[PDB]
Amino acid sequence: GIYGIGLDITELKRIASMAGRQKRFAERILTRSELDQYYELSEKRKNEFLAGRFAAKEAFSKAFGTGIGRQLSFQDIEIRKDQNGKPYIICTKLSPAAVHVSITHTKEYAAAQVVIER
Amino acid sequence: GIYGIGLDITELKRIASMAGRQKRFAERILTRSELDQYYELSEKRKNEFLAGRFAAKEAFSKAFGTGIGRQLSFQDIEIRKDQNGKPYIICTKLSPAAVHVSITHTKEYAAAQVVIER
Amino acid sequence: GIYGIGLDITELKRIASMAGRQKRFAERILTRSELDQYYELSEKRKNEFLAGRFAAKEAFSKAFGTGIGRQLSFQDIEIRKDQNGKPYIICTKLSPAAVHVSITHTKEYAAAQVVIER
Ligand SMILES: CC(C)(COP(=O)(O)OP(=O)(O)OC[C@H]1O[C@@H](n2cnc3c(N)ncnc32)[C@H](O)[C@@H]1OP(=O)(O)O)[C@@H](O)C(=O)NCCC(=O)NCCS
Ligand SMILES: CC(C)(COP(=O)(O)OP(=O)(O)OC[C@H]1O[C@@H](n2cnc3c(N)ncnc32)[C@H](O)[C@@H]1OP(=O)(O)O)[C@@H](O)C(=O)NCCC(=O)NCCS
Ligand SMILES: CC(C)(COP(=O)(O)OP(=O)(O)OC[C@H]1O[C@@H](n2cnc3c(N)ncnc32)[C@H](O)[C@@H]1OP(=O)(O)O)[C@@H](O)C(=O)NCCC(=O)NCCS
Ligand SMILES: [Ca+2]
Ligand SMILES: [Ca+2]
Ligand SMILES: [Ca+2]
Ligand SMILES: [Ca+2]
Ligand SMILES: [Cl-]
Ligand SMILES: [Cl-]
Ligand SMILES: [Cl-]
Repeated sequence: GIYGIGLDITELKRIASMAGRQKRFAERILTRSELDQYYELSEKRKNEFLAGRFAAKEAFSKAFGTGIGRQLSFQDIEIRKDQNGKPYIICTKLSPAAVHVSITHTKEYAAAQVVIER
Repeated sequence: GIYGIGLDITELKRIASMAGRQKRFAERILTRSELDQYYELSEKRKNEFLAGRFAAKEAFSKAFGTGIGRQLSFQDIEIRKDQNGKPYIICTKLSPAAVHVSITHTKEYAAAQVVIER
Repeated sequence: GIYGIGLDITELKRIASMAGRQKRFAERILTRSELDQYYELSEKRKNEFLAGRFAAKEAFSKAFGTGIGRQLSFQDIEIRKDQNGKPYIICTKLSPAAVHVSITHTKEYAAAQVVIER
């Protein structure tokens, strides 16, 4: 069955502001594997990539049932992708299984949803 | 398996307008348990809370397969939350089981999604 | 279980622009059955209908795992609806089973989500 679901719509301007005020904001949100992908992008694409991963992790934290905080850090969640470019999540604290995720972008937002199966 | 899924993105300004034109709009959308939580909020938070519950119930009505109308009222759906703050839905007309739901907020919208299992 | 999930938020203005620049844009995105429904709408409703179907098909392509391209065309996906107005998807290339979908509209967007079961 389904353990939990999560949805999030993140504001591009907020992510850009936090990145502009905190020199290491991206390192706070992304894992090393995620950063390897992030570092190759333009200033604009970096913001969209980061906002989408931020939305995916907040959505995951809702499906997990705790939100981001004492029980779950942004660093405990990793978005990976298969050979076709389809994203999926790995949260070792949960299990080794792939968790369902989908991301979408607009002019002002980066949105994502997650479904964790039993 | 999955009985149905539902998604909704509600406009904060529309909800605020309806609440401003109808003195009992919140009572139309929310159950007594939901209102107990609503009454404790500021004018601004009330609007966001109400818009999110409205989105969650419209999303539920889509997963249910009928929409809001003759077969389903906003009063037949209740959003509850566990000790961690995770929301879930109860629709007695359907079954006593918890229905999956997730909510997210932006500057102009309150959005939600629902998944009803078999 | 779940084979895949997909989410998409499409910009109404972009869809209107493509339809204004390409005389056969609707025919590119919609199947014959979908067009039969589209042709009956006003200019404004046509745009909203088309944007919602576009979002639903992009969401489906993400759940399918390939995106829209060489392995999947907009024409391979069809949104149908039951007697209550609830939409569902049929992708013959996948299987004859109904695929879960939900659509929602705002002032500037048409959004959709999809869940494909095993
Ligand atoms: C849940 C979380 C991930 C997102 O909260 P947010 O950004 O404030 O708000 P969102 O609008 O995206 O989500 C709001 C909703 O989460 C849902 N929620 C709250 N706790 C939850 C939990 N434990 N499980 C699932 N959903 C939960 C609620 O329904 C709530 O909306 P509501 O108050 O109208 O019912 C929160 O734990 C959080 O922000 N974590 C801290 C991270 C942080 O401070 N980051 C700074 C940048 S590095
Ligand atoms: C489905 C419902 C919940 C939401 O409709 P809405 O606000 O007009 O529109 P939304 O943009 O959020 O959703 C539109 C979509 O619902 C989906 N829909 C319609 N009937 C449906 C049903 N029975 N089951 C599942 N989905 C359905 C459709 O795909 C439709 O978009 P489309 O016409 O492009 O295919 C509708 O039944 C409703 O508005 N109920 C009446 C409530 C009301 O009048 N409230 C006033 C405030 S108190
Ligand atoms: C995936 C697709 C459907 C949508 O992509 P898009 O419009 O460019 O962008 P969206 O913002 O909606 O989706 C972006 C996300 O798709 C997800 N994605 C990419 N490939 C994917 C795949 N194979 N399976 C599932 N998800 C995938 C990604 O996470 C990506 O965001 P990210 O780069 O931050 O990780 C793409 O295949 C596409 O646009 N198809 C071509 C259709 C076209 O050119 N149409 C013109 C109009 S007729
Ligand atoms: Ca958020
Ligand atoms: Ca709605
Ligand atoms: Ca906007
Ligand atoms: Ca898209
Ligand atoms: Cl945000
Ligand atoms: Cl609305
Ligand atoms: Cl778009």
